[PDB]
Amino acid sequence: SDIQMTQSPSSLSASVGDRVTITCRASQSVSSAVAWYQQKPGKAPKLLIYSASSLYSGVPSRFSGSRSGTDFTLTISSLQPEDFATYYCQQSYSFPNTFGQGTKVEIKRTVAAPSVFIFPPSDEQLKSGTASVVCLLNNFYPREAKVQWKVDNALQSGNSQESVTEQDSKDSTYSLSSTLTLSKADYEKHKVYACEVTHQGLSSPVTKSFNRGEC
Amino acid sequence: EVQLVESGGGLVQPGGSLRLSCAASGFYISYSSIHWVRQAPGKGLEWVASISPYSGSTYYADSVKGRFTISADTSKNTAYLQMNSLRAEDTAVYYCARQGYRRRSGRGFDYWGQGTLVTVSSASTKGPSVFPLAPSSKSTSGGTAALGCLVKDYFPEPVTVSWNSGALTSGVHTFPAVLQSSGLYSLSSVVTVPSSSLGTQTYICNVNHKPSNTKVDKKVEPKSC
RNA sequence: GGACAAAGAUAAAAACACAACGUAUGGCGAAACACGUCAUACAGAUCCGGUAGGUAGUCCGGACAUAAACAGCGGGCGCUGUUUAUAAGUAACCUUCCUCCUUAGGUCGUCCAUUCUUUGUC
Ligand SMILES: COc1ccc2c(c[n+](C)c3c4cc5c(cc4ccc23)OCO5)c1OC
Ligand SMILES: [K+]
Ligand SMILES: [Mg+2]
Ligand SMILES: [Os+3]
Ligand SMILES: [Os+3]
Repeated sequence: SDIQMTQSPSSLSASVGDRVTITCRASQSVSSAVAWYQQKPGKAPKLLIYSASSLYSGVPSRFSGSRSGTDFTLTISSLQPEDFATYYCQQSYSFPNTFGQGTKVEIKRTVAAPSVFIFPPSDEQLKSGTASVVCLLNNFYPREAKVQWKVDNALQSGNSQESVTEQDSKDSTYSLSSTLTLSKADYEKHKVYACEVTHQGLSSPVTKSFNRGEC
Repeated sequence: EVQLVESGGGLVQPGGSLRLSCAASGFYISYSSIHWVRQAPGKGLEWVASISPYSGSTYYADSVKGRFTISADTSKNTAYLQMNSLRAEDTAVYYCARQGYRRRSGRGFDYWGQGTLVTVSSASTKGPSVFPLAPSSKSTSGGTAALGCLVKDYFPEPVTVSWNSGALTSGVHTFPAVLQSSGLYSLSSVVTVPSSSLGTQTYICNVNHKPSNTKVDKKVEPKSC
């Protein structure tokens, strides 16, 4: 039976100077053969801790690792701006080696309401034979948000793809784009299209809609 | 001083073979264990394979057993991963990592490569179509408006998007590409501008897809009435 | 004084040699496994009987224990049964008797048996 490493939390929000703890639980004994790594976007992971307590050469002393039974924790005594990344734990006690699902440490910020825009299909695209309608949720925090598509007040499922930006360097905010793909004919057979958004900063679920073939 | 450079990645059809290389510098691979770890786009690390020192012992993960082979060539100081019968789930960035010295680093991986991308897909190279996400005609008179470009049906990654030939960089969000069911990529780039400027100021998005030799400049303008 | 005899107490007592190749755990070697090396442990010197007077870690027989192979049953694993092994070696040497396995086979031997006491009869 392969060893499982269960890492919590998957995502954590904190501020500079915070004391942060990330845990990994092993399905079986892995003795002390556990390591912690840091990965920043677009870059290779870097070793932080080996043998589950030892600080790897050149890593700052604000990182520590502890073992309690089969539970291992990585602790940052005081967060610094360079310390916001994804962190991974790995067991190397028995092959096959297993890695934790990861924990992303992100900047904590004031709740910001999303600004919602709706873009109707372009005429060039309708000449191509497909229709895409894009909802934009702009400059909101936190990342958790829900986008729902209504066609003539009919909820659509399985036709929507979402994309989220990383946290902004200045706003410490997120942005999300939702694209709904319909055929030109299916688009031509309905009139009202609405993007309903729910967010923590929204005191009510905002809806931004347009009516087909209208200014 | 110590370095690992992966190479040999690229685009391969499903059921096809690829052979990755991990060239080492600043150390001899014979005195270390060498590991391959992959990361699918938008997902976590996955251990793939390991080769031990002085025996050649090879250990693999279930996802790759029988279809992947890890080898080492000490005279060229290079590790190798041979992939056969590749499938879509194998698309990932592949790192090779050195396991550290047991006295110094336990079993942690102390040096990694930059990675190399492996894309398993039957898609052919295609330049994007670029459509105007025109600003809302109902935009507020003195409020912020949003306008954008949709870059659609292009393979493979990446594309680059600038606005007004890079003069307009503030308030622009270029979203990560999402692979759609077609196997072609799609993304959108949007910018928020003051609504007073929509008739006075012209907004162009410049989309580049080097793999297909595609340069397009699309002007986004409010539509009639 | 002595002789023959039985019954006691006491003492003695077998040559030569006795093997970690290997396995396990741990440390180290640029070292998760393999490999090399080192450390430690592991080789039925168990129990009972017999060997014709006595003396057995090694003889002979049985029991137990441990290991391996094989057969069978049940739902790689477990249980049951049987067989074999547990040094080399009672080999080799010295040595008696017997047999046409005689250029052999079996078989007697190889060590100790001291000191003192009681009784019966001459
Ligand atoms: C009644 O008790 C007996 C009976 C016979 C023996 C004995 C002891 N040992 C040493 C031997 C013995 C020793 C040997 C040999 C032959 C031997 C033949 C017999 C015995 O040749 C090699 O060495 C013993 O003492 C317990
Ligand atoms: K439907
Ligand atoms: Mg014997
Ligand atoms: Os398993
Ligand atoms: Os419909």
